[PDB]
Amino acid sequence: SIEDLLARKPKDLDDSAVAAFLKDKVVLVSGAGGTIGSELCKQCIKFGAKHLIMVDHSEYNLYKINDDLNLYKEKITPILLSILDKQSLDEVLKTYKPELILHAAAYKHVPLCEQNPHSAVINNILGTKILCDSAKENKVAKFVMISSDKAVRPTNIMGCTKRVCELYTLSMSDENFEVACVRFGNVLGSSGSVIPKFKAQIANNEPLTLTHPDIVRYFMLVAEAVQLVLQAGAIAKGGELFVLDMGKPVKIIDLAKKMLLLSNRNDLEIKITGLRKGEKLYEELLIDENDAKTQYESIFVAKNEKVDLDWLNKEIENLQICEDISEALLKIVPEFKHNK
Amino acid sequence: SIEDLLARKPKDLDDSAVAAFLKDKVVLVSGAGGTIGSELCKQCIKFGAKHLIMVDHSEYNLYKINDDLNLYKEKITPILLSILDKQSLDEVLKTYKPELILHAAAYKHVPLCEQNPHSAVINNILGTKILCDSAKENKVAKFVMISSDKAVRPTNIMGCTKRVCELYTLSMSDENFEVACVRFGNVLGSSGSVIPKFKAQIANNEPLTLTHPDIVRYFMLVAEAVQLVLQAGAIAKGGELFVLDMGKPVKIIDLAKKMLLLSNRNDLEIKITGLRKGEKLYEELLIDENDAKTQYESIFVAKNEKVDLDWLNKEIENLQICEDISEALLKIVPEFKHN
Ligand SMILES: NC(=O)c1ccc[n+]([C@@H]2O[C@H](COP(=O)([O-])OP(=O)(O)OC[C@H]3O[C@@H](n4cnc5c(N)ncnc54)[C@H](O)[C@@H]3O)[C@@H](O)[C@H]2O)c1
Ligand SMILES: NC(=O)c1ccc[n+]([C@@H]2O[C@H](COP(=O)([O-])OP(=O)(O)OC[C@H]3O[C@@H](n4cnc5c(N)ncnc54)[C@H](O)[C@@H]3O)[C@@H](O)[C@H]2O)c1
Ligand SMILES: O=c1ccn([C@@H]2O[C@H](COP(=O)(O)OP(=O)(O)O)[C@@H](O)[C@H]2O)c(=O)[nH]1
Ligand SMILES: O=c1ccn([C@@H]2O[C@H](COP(=O)(O)OP(=O)(O)O)[C@@H](O)[C@H]2O)c(=O)[nH]1
Ligand code: NA
Ligand code: NA
Ligand code: NA
Ligand code: NA
Repeated sequence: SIEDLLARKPKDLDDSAVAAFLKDKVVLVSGAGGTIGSELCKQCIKFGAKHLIMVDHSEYNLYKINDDLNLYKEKITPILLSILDKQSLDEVLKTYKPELILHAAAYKHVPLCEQNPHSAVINNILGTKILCDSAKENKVAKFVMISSDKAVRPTNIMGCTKRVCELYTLSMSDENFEVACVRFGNVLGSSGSVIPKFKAQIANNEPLTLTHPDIVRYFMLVAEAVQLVLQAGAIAKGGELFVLDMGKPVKIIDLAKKMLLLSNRNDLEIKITGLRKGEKLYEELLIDENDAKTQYESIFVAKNEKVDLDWLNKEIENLQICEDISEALLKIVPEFKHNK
Repeated sequence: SIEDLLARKPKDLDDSAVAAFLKDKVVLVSGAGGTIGSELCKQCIKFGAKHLIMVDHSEYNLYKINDDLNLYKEKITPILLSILDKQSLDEVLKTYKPELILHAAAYKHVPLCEQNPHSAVINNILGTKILCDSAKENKVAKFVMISSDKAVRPTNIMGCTKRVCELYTLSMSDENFEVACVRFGNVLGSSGSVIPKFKAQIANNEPLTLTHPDIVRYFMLVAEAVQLVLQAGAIAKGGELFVLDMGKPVKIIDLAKKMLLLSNRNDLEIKITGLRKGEKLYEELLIDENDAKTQYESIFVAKNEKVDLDWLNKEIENLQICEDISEALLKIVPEFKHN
């Protein structure tokens, strides 16, 4: 399949390192039923977590990961909950006392977030603030947030909200509460992504819709990305912004063309539809030449400075009441260049 | 297919009646990306709505229905929102001024709601209260809520929450704000349901897991149930609790056996796993012999009395903070017999 062809096959996957990090821990995964969250759940079981707390606001998604892990039902707890509900979230943290939170709950679709920028701010920034604050207050030892190459020099509301989340979480890290963020690019076959869209077009004998002939993304298999996230969490001392080596860029036109060749469906045309608001032709390359090496060739540490939380909390209040969210986000993230 | 065999094929589908009800309306669908919500969206387009406002808190589900309807993109607005967010929901209603709300946003899984009863109360009862209140304040003309046979003499948290939602919405109905609730049974192949589960077990060479050899449900195709919901909505004058004729009961063991037969995997076993907390062996038959007929053989009107809204609002405030949710629900719904 094209998945196999575009897998990274990282040479530095380290099962025993992840087992050492997770064995007998109580771990809470937010967004547990999502593409990334579900794989985080599966790997928590694989690598020996004692008790997995699965938090998701989407009932089908929660149902499905809980069903997927039914052989391990005695050590998993499905919590149907939005992380915006601080009071209920606090009760969950007190009840189960997780030692690690893996935070994979967010809205990620660039077009939808352009159309719903207030909801993007509330779900992404306020949700992350509530979950991180509750974690620190309830003495969770370590907190790892999933981030995106879209957070790097963002051109869209979504990516900018994720950058604010990096700033907030990293600024909360201290010697009692270790936070790390891990940035990576596209996961092959993820919810609502290009590969399932192309599959559904080819099945239904429809032309493939390509945004631009030159567009490029970086790709990894979900199991590869998630295990590297966990390796990064395992080595983190707190305050690190990690970045993954995604390998070679893939032109989406070559992706489309290969899917057609593999489906034996060269009868179909590829139609160009146009670059959408907020959308990059080439996402940013994640690893900077001055980033720090780790013991894993696929994982580097990027520079980040803490911001003052009094300032950032005030800006996060402003985001909730302001007339112009794009303008308000630019106050927090000076590198934001909104592609309207 | 198993779906074809169990379809109701109601003889009283009426496309022109639904078109007359929906043509050139601004319609908002809550839960727009869900199994029922998505079909409501599709039918709103089919039957001539001017503008469809799609509200859903699940990004993939919203993404998917918006994509499914991409040929109609100029007439649809995807709103990524929980109906619990009153301030933002009010802004949406004030902006788009829908004349009809079709309310299909809820949590429905009986086991998950037994395990998360506070979330079932908040999402189902408070969400419905927020949406219904906002609708009435923003002069929405008509409000139609999807309900369930699980709401009838409920034995589980989920179904009891739905019954409270009926009582609330129907009690809000008045001369200017017409409410209808429509009860029906299982939709064939809905999200997270038995047919997809059995398909996945067969595909992975696994025994089918059957709750109880005698268990039965009533079934309809989603397009059938939704079109009948819309016919009921069209005829509603306000205050009606409608029920659909689901046809004959289906034993889930027969469903399981037919799926094995249809897949030529009679090699697979059917394992009995047991009745779950809150679960009924036979759901209630929806049509009572004293229900009123309508012009559609498939739609009847059940008796319902309004409750005092001051009392019910107080009870709903308590449900949000109480430790004894099962007991508290029993005070609101005296017919609740929690299994
Ligand atoms: N999919 C990718 O290619 C990719 C790549 C790199 C980074 N990421 C990042 O990973 C994160 C998740 O991506 P995904 O692909 O898993 O998306 P997803 O939508 O499949 O998963 C997110 C999950 O979080 C849940 N959720 C959302 N908001 C919530 C809330 N308030 N409370 C509780 N649960 C909530 C959702 O229901 C869903 O199950 C995003 O921030 C995204 O930018 C994704
Ligand atoms: N067999 C059936 O599926 C069936 C039969 C009869 C009645 N019903 C009733 O119909 C309703 C929906 O069932 P379904 O099968 O479509 O379930 P579903 O989970 O597929 O759809 C519900 C949709 O509502 C959304 N949603 C949930 N809470 C929300 C919130 N607070 N704000 C915004 N969006 C929200 C979800 O994301 C989802 O897309 C439930 O009350 C159910 O009991 C279902
Ligand atoms: O119908 C589509 C959907 C996506 N893409 C492109 O494929 C890549 C991956 O898009 P996806 O939605 O999968 O994720 P994103 O990169 O926005 O997170 C991007 O370059 C898109 O422009 C495309 O050509 N056609
Ligand atoms: O793995 C399963 C799942 C469901 N059921 C039964 O199938 C029927 C339909 O269950 P579903 O989850 O589809 O919907 P529900 O009736 O709970 O809304 C009920 O009698 C369930 O007990 C079953 O026997 N095995
Ligand atoms: Na999966
Ligand atoms: Na469990
Ligand atoms: Na007709
Ligand atoms: Na569908």
